[PDB]
Amino acid sequence: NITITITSTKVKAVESLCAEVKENGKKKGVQVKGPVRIPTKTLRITTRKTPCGEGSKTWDHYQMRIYKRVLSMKTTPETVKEITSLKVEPGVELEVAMF
Amino acid sequence: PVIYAQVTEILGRTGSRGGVLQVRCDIMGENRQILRNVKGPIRVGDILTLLEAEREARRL
Amino acid sequence: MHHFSNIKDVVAIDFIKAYAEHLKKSGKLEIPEWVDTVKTGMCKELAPLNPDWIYIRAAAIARKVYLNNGIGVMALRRAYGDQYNKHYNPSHRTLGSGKVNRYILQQLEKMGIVAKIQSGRSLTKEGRKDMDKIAFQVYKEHEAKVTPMILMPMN
Amino acid sequence: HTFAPKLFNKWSYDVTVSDISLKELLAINSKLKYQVFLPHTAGRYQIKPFRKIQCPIVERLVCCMMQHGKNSGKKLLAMRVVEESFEIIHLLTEKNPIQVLVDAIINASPREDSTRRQAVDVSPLRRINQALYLMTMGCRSAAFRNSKTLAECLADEIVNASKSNTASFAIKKKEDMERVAKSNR
Amino acid sequence: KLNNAVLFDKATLDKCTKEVPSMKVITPAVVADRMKITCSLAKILLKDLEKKELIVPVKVDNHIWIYTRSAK
Amino acid sequence: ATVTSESEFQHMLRVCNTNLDGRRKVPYALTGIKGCGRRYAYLVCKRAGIDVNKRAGLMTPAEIEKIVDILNNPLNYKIPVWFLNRQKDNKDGKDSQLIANAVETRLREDIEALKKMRAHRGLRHYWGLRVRGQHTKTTGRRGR
Amino acid sequence: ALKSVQVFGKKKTAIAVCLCKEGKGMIRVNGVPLDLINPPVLRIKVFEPLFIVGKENYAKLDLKIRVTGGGQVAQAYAIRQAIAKALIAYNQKFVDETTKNELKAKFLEYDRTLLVADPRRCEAKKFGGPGARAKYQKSYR
RNA sequence: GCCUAUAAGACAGAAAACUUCUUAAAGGGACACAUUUCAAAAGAAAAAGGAAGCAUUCAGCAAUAACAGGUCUGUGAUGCCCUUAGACAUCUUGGGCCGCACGCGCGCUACAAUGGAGUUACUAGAGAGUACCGAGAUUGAAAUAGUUAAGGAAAACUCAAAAGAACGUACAUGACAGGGAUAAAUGAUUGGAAUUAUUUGUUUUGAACGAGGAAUUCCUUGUAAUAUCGAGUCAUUAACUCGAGAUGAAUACGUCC
Repeated sequence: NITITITSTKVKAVESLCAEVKENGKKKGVQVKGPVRIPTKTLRITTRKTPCGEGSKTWDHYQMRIYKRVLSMKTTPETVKEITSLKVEPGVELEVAMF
Repeated sequence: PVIYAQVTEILGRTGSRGGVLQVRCDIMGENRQILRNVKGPIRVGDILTLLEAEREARRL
Repeated sequence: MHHFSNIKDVVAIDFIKAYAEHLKKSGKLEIPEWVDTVKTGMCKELAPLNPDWIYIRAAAIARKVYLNNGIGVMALRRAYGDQYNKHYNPSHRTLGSGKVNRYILQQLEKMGIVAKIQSGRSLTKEGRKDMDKIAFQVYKEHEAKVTPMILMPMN
Repeated sequence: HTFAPKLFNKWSYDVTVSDISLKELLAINSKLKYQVFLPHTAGRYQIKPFRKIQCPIVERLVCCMMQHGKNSGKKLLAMRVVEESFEIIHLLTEKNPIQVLVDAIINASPREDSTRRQAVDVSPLRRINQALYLMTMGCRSAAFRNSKTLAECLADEIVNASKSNTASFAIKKKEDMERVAKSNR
Repeated sequence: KLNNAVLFDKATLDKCTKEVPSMKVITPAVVADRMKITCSLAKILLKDLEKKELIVPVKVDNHIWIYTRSAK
Repeated sequence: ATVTSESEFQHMLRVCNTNLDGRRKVPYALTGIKGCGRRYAYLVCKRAGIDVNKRAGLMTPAEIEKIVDILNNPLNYKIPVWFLNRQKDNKDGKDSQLIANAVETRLREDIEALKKMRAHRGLRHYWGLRVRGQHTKTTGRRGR
Repeated sequence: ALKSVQVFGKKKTAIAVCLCKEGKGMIRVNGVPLDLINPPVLRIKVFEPLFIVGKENYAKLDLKIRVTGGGQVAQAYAIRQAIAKALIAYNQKFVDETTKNELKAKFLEYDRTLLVADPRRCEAKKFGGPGARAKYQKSYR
């Protein structure tokens, strides 16, 4: 039993990678478990806009978003994802965790 | 002791604060129209309760 | 309709009163010497007014072990906790006094009611037997006293 | 087959209204939605003009019984207080408590007010709002720092304002405003 | 200012027994007012009258007590 | 709902050179003593066995005396040490026994002893300022 | 066997997932009977779906409701939606339409929110004020 | 496997399909289209249908021109001037930034019975966490907190609601048990260091405060109001701010005073 999890700041990126692994899993792989979508993490920071204390007290809202997807394979420990890189796009991390 | 005046239609409002409407009302017992100032809210179908009918409230 | 399967089918405060006096007649619960000299937690300002406050608390703690599989002492401390409003600051939640909860939990182990789960405490087969036996008695009196809302007369 | 909801399993809605000027603005028995077991509904009666007239009248009395700082949002408190007071009202006058409240609203609502001063009429919806405003205000003041309970102070307020009694706070206020407006023609 | 009763006397109790059941609406608040006794006492007296069956309860709870006259 | 005996209800009870309201219950009238508060009153009633719901004006002389001895002999009446007011006493002895009109004199004498010792806390008591280290710029503005 | 349907009702945050099944008329909420709802003043409000059309419409039906959100009064309205919807969905799947339409018509003519959720939700707090709309006091001098 | 029922189930510990709830992607879904009326037109007001009909609501971005509005004490962004070995550089110890006759602003808690106190069952969302960070469980005990100590780089473990509700012949209108300032004698935490109390427990002390003058602030619907939870700061310290949910008013649908 093998488990794959991909995390990135871009939602459109992981959907492409999730599809690619599923498409790639026809050969050198038996089945392609659907991408389990772990709830999104949001990293909020609220900060004052002014370098000083003058003026109206106006704040600005920033937020990072983390998208987490979980894939499970069967395959073989030796074969795994083989290349497992596919010149992976920047900011999108893939890690493979078997048992 | 009182008489009722069903609202016919609403002219508009009164002194610039606009808390009082001018409503034209007719009395069912004598089919006679009258113009009265009312403290809102009001709607077209409402029927008032008047203790006096000789006051033609016009605000000049 | 109504049917009895466990203690969730009877009123909790009515069951706790029933389980309180049964422990009293049984007499297997030992009274600590500091019973009158303590309050149930930091937040409170007066000691419990009920003379048998130990026995009522023991029934409530027994019920919590019935419903929840494994409960630590701290989970009981927060369950029996009040709001700390002793000053001008707005009140915030606080824990109960862990000693009285740990002591009564330890006492319930002596009478063979609770057990030692590797991550808390549980009930025993005989402890479950007594708990539901009293609960069924509460169910019968409840039904014979009030009428169900489902069978409440149409009005 | 014939659902006839009541009040808290004790009071019915077969009320009649003397004042025809308030017949259409009072939610009592004209529609099935107005007959409710509880005066607790989460309906949105303040999203359009003249929508609060669709709220049950007993509920409106509860919502005004929720005033001042430390009573905000305690509808369960005001529900219990009104429910207890309705039993007392039935005991005192031996009528339908809903029927008495209908008579209280009619008799404790001014029919004439003054405004810059000039005497102006009071619209039917204002009369209902002011009736529940004056009755609740008097009960709150009477029960403050008093041994009597709110249900006791609400019950005698309604029954006094019901027929004509001038001991009620609402009747005192109503006769005060109309006398001022009468001199302000 | 009122210092109503605290504890009972022969003079107040005799009138308490004779006229409290004869009213229409009975709650610890009013009987405290009319009979000039503390509301804690009104709870004791009303309980005894209930046991002696001269007043019938219409609503008794942890929030308010309402009794009334009984003729049956 | 029983007619109380008129000779039993004392409107005041003179306990430890102070009188207590007889209308209040036993613990809440026992709070009238300057040395005893609410929690101490409840424990004292339980130790000496007086019913907590009885009115203090109906306390018999036998019970009244039984209240007194525990008040000024609390250590031998199984009262915890932490429950006491004046622990680790100076001027010899380690018993609190401050449940009397002696609570202020003990307070007063130390301040005078502290004033003699000329410490910062004692000096602030002399000047009549806030003693426990608080802001005096805006609050404590009793006009003078 | 055991013809069953699944419905759900929603309030501000409360979610009442029900499982309408053939049975003897028992309704359970989180394992406890409907007659032992913790805020007792709201019990006849939760029971009002039963009386709107007659308890016989639920006599052969057993329910198992799970409520896992919101406060306490909100959960009362979620259960009201779950019970009313459960009858409507069940009569659509295993009974003809004219019964379902009659039942839903009876629900609608009394209260619309019995079958449709209330969309009101809490507004986000905004800076400069202690709430959604209110703002901190302004001092001039 | 255990337990009670008249007869269904409950709990523990397995283990397999399942997708209404949950999670989250892609699409779909309202554009006022359509009816009635009002103004040939742009359009307006009901009502019905709908999850949604004020541009659907709340926010983000938000033009031209300007102030010599604040910051050179955020910057190794920076011009000119000042000091530059007895320094206005830098380091060390102690203190102050908390100092109180008073005046003003932002707030927290109250003046109680729509309540305080004693017990019982409760019910969210969004947060945050390790080479010592968040800390389960067991124990020591009156409490703070102490000695041992799992799992967790986390939908996996920690992390948990209280306002309100329910129980009693409790309190009964009295600065009373409302109020908890001010002082006292003592127990511990963090810290190299706690006196000018860091924070906090215990017992005692029981002050103004009885709804507030002239004036003045914020707010139109899950909004105000009420009480609480999380996060920022954080060795230790929230009555502050930024967020989140809990219960859910009244009053307009107006007019330029």
